[PDB]
This record gives sequence, C-alpha cells and structure tokens, in this order.
Amino acid sequence: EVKKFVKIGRPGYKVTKQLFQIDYPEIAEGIMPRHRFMSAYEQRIEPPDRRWQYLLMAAEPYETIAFKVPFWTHWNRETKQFF
Amino acid sequence: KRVLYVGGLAEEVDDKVLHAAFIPFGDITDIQIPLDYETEKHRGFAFVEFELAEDAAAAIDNMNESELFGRTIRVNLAK
Amino acid sequence: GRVTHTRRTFDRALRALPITQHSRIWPLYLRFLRSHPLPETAVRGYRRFLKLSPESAEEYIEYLKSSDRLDEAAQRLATVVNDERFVSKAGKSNYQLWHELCDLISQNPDKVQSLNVDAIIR
Amino acid sequence: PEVRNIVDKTASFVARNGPEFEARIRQNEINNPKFNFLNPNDPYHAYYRHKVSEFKEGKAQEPSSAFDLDVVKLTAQFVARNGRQFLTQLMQKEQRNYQFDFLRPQHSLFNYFTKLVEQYTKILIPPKGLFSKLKKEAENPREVLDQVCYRVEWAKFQERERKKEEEEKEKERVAYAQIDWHDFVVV
Repeated sequence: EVKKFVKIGRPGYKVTKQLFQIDYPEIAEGIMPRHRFMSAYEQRIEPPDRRWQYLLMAAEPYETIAFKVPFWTHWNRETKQFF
Repeated sequence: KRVLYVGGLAEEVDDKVLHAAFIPFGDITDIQIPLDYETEKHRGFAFVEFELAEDAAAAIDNMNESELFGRTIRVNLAK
Repeated sequence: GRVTHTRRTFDRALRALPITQHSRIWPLYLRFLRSHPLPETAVRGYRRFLKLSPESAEEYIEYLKSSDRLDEAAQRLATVVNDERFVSKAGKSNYQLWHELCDLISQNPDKVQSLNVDAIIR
Repeated sequence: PEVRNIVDKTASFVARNGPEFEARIRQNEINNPKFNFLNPNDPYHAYYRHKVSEFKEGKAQEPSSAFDLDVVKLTAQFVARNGRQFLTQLMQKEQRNYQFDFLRPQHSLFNYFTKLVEQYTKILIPPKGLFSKLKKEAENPREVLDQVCYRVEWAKFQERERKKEEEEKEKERVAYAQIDWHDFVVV
C-alpha cells in the first residue's frame, strides 16, 4: 500500500553538493528520506554504456535527488533540510 | 569507522596526495590505493586509515564531491 | 656577506631533492632581492623553469608580488595561466581570481588614464 | 501596484474571514469597481481568488586478573582525589617508571577505570558517605517501594520507546523496499 498510494508528482530536487544538502516541501510524515548507492543498468529506454553507480536520496513529497558517483545523514523537520 | 574511501583517483593521484589533502582533519595512519597492474593508473579508489572517528567522519563529510586537478572525487565511509 | 656561501650552501643542501632546502633556496632569493632585482628574477625564472611543483610558481609569484618587480610576478602568474598540463593546478585554490585582485589593485586610483583600467577589467 | 495590492488585500481578507466576507464585500460595493475583482466583472478576479488560498496557506507574501582489578580500583581511588583534568594522582604515575597502560582511552580497561570513577564519585559526593548519613534508604520501605516502582516505570517507558523505535524501523524497511528506482535523475 505504501506504493499502491505512491503518488508521482515528480517535483524537482534542490540539492547542494560539495556532503550533500537537499530541500523539499513540507511533507508532515515521519519517514526520513533515504539515500542509497544503486546500479546504472535499469531503465525504460536505457541508452548504452551504463557503468557507474548512482546515489539517490528520495522521500515522500520531494522527488529523489539522485547523482551519479564517479546513520551518515540528518533530517531537520523543523527546517526540512536533509544532509 | 576511521576510514575514508576516496573514489576518483585521478591520473597522478598518489597516496601522498590523498593523505596530504585529507591529513588536516586528523592523523591518517595508513593509505592504500588500488592501482591496476596492467595500467599503472589507480582504479579510482583509495583508503586512508586514521585513528580518529571524528577525523574520518568530518573528512567524509567535507571531502565528498571533491576535486583534485579537475576530477570530481567523492569520499565515502569504508565498510 | 658574500654570495659564495649562498651558492655553495644551496648546492650542497640541494644534493638530495626532498622538501628539504626548499625554504632555504627560495627565501635566499627573497633576501637577495634587496637592492638587486636581477638575482631575484634569475631565481624566479629558473625556478619556474626548474624543479617541478605547482607550489613552485606559487611561492615565486607570492615572493615577487611583494617587491618593486611585479611584471615578473605576473610572468610566473602567466606560467601558471598556461601550465601546459594542468588547467586547474590547485583544485579549489585560486590563481586567476588572485591575478584579477592584483589587476584591481593596479587599476586602483593610480592609473586613472581610463584605458589601462578598462583593459584590466576585460 | 494599485490593482495588485487591491487583489492581494481581497486575498488577505478572504484568508482571514472567508469567501463569505468576499460575498459581503460584493454586496456592499457592487456599486464600485473596487469589488469588481471580488466580482466576475474585472480581470483580477481569478488571480485574487487563487491568491486568497495562497495567502491562507502561506505561499504568497503579504503586500509591501585480580591484581589488575585491584590496580584499576586504586586508580579510581586516586582519580577521586583528582582536582582537575590534569593535576591528579595519575598524571606523574603514568610516566613514573611503572607500567600503566590503563589510562589510554582506547583500551577496553579504560571503561573499567571510568566505571570505578563513576562509583567513586557516587560514593564520594556529600551523600555518598563523606560527612552525612542517609536513612531513608537504610530504614525506608516507603522509599524502597517508591524507587522500585520508579525503576519499573522507567523500564516501562523504555519498553514503549523501544517498541516505537522498532515500529519506525519497520516503516523504514517497508519504505526502503519501496523507494523509486526508475524515474531517477540528476540535478
């Protein structure tokens, strides 16, 4: 059900790298937006030559801030800033 | 967890360069970079072993999304 | 009081090529630049065309900017601005913005001919 | 901006008092083109109408080893006589020609040193036995029952807190098995 009601609004990610800090709208949900390193081989078209990993930090209302990479975080709900 | 895994070892990236630029956050005790024996160039992966977990955590946090001679490097936590 | 000790001492300390003898060779040029910019320009040019480092031109130009010879400082800056194998020599550290700062301190209210200033801005 | 400020004023009024205040303004000033944007007659109508909800929700802005154990106990007894973090009975004895590698903070024996120190502090404080006697413990079934129920109550609070943490971790597991792996993108 957590995905049977998985709404796809596709909102932009506002993330600052240089250690990454992303902002998102007010969700009002205790679930912390999670990051993870995953494979660059899956897709609906998948242009060739996918041989790097991708670190994606995604949550409920704000779309996943993903970036190719060529309790180690923080989630401020009173400011809504993720690090 | 006092290890920094430096992904992105550039063309002339040596353990001296890595532990020198990431030495200021804490005493780094060892360094080891996987160098392709058939290529003489590193595999884009190095390991700096400090004694301080605060040092290595601050290093992973401030040295991620890094750059050394025009190369977008990233420091992560070794397992 | 004689350049003999300076030259021979530098050569004997340079027998190995470690980070030793570096801040005795280059501050020797610093203290030699007094009342004689020729040995200063000599050490600066031969160093920028001598033993390899990205900090070589750094210390050279940072020592030359403090003297009455500053186009030589800009010459070592230009050695960096070409660099022939590393466009980014220092990562986050700046050479071009610092050159712009020196150009700003030159277009400071001294050269108000209003041509050199706009040239330095471009 | 006259028309913009007026539309934002109608929006703030609708946010505070409702669209019923909008209708009140409509019937009160249908004689004036100022309630024209509160009417379907002026072009600012829909803009100010959405601006009502905007200012209501806060999207717009309003207008402008026995021996080792004994030795560790002795070290704790000497650290109960320590006056500062540097000047105590262990500093010189660290380098005074005798073996003492238990002051090092990484060796697990530093935990026994610190626990001996914590007990030494809880026994060397004023009620620990220094210059006074506590008797609500030495003759007190009332205090005994109080403190025992209180330990059980802290245990119950910690049980509920661990259950909450486990439920949150379960939600995190179900959501980690439910994060999106197709519409990925780099910004």
